[PDB]
Amino acid sequence: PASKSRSCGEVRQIYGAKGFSLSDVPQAEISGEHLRICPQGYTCCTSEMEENLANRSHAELETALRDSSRVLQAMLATQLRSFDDHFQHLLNDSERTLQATFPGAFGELYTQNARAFRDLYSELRLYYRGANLHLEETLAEFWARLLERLFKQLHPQLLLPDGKQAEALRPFGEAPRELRLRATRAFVAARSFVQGLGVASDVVRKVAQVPLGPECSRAVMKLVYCAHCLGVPGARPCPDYCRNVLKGCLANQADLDAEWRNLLDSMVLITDKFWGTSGVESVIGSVHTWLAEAINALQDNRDTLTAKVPRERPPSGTLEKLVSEAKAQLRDVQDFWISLPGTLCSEKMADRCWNGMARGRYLPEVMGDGLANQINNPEVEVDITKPDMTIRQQIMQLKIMTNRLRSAYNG
Ligand SMILES: *[C@@H]1O[C@H](CO)[C@@H](O)[C@H](O)[C@H]1NC(C)=O
Ligand SMILES: [Ca+2]
Ligand SMILES: [Ca+2]
Repeated sequence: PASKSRSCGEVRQIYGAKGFSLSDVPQAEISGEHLRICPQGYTCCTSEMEENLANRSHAELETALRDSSRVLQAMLATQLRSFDDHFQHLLNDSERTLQATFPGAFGELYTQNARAFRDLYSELRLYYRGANLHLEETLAEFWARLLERLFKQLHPQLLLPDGKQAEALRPFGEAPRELRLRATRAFVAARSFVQGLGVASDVVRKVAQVPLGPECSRAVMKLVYCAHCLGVPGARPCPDYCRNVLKGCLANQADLDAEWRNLLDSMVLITDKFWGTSGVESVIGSVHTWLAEAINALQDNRDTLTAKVPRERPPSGTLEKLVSEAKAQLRDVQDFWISLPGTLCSEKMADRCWNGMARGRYLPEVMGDGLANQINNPEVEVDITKPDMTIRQQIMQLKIMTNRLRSAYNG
């Protein structure tokens, strides 16, 4: 009802098509005494209308927010499933390849020590799943016992009761060391990465449940439907206006920025540790190759030991493609918590525009990101001394996981 008409027709139709009584709409433009939210002036909105539209806009913002969150959560979840499943498959496939090829290559050497290898793979598996062990001692034990058994089997003629320190003549060659280093780096790398994906996923899932405040509700009502109430339903909110409003509403969520970026940075970094620097494939799916090399070494050092007294890394593999895609997706969503207002405004709510008093230009500067930066926010009045607890706990989770990944990166 501008341009020389006070008829509330369009406000009536819009308010009605939104599932509210058409009877509640005043026939013509009335006095605005009653308005709790919209600036007091001549309006087509009654109390019931204002409240209803407030509820509507609030619910709409909620829907948008949880939709975006749902997208992000879906992405992280699919990433998690993909990487976990692929690491497990690499290990399992290594084991199957060993079981299938070793009897031909080594015969009784392998077949009478199969449980040793199976046990080693089970230990590696437990180690990946997070059970608290480490490979140095486990592999050391493995190689000790394996050397014992293999030496016994090589020499049925001599009965050998017990303490063979002839080792570190390196009967198995360099393979035990290579396996030690590579497995130590790669498996904790993989585990920490997967753990990081899990943590990010849980953080998003939990943050999504943080409710919008009353201040935010009123500011959003003012942002969206106060244009309708003040006689300009065709008017749409100014981008910077919308952005200040949402920055006011989503300050707590925006406080996750620093630690989210830290976590995602360390997660991008840790993927490098999946491989070595020598142009060799990942040990996570090629343990059997090093085992086989160790056994070959032992065989061709059988005489010498007796003393009584790794295929090149493919240009592209599954893991590498997965890592590229993952790094793309993670670099893409590192800005999430502060990009929320911009994207939510750009997509849905937001060239002469509604500044919240009237149609026109919106002067005020866009606020910075984060709770503290909203102390002066003109559109939303936010108390900065009252942070949300859920957000804080999630930030702690991000801190912890990040530390885990930095340590994992170092070792
Ligand atoms: C790897 O093998 C274990 C042991 O049977 C199994 O539980 C797990 O589902 C397998 N993972 C795969 C096939 O991705
Ligand atoms: Ca982005
Ligand atoms: Ca203030």
